[PDB]
Order: sequence, then structure tokens, then C-alpha cells
Amino acid sequence: TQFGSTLQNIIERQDAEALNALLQNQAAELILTNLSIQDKTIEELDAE
Amino acid sequence: ISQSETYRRRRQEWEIQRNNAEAELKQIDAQLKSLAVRREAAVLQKTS
Repeated sequence: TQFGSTLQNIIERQDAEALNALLQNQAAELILTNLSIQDKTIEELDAE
Repeated sequence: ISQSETYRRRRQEWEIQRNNAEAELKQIDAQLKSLAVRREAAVLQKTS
């Protein structure tokens, strides 16, 4: 039962790690989109 | 001569007023173009 508890903790921790990696990858994608948006903003000002 | 000059002066006034309209017709396109850019930025916001 101690191995049982240890394993459960590893599993929950393993999943937590996977989530943090997922969230950071997702953040990177939104930033790239935001960079494209900002470029258009700059072009808009040049158009003005 | 004064009658001929009267018509020349009238023409000059018309030239200025058509030129004012002419400028508006170019500024407006530049505004349509900045709007088009603004629209594309909004499209990217939808993409985000």
C-alpha cells in the first residue's frame, strides 16, 4: 500500500507536468497570433 | 477685357473648388485603405 500511494502520487504529478507543458505551448501560439495582430496595427498607422 | 477677366476669375474659383473635391477623393481612398487594414487586423483577432 505504500507503493500504491507512491504510484498514485507519481501519476498525479506526471499529469500535472504534462499540463504545465501544454499550457506553455498554448501560450506560445497565442503570442504568435498577437504578433501578427500588432504588425497589422503598425500597418494601419502607416495607412493613416 | 473686364468681362473676360470676370470669367477667368470665376474659372479660378471653380478650379480651387474642384481641387478641394479632388483632394477629398484621394484622402477618402487612403481612409478606405486604412480601414481595410483595420478590418484585416480584426480578422486576425477572430483568428486569435
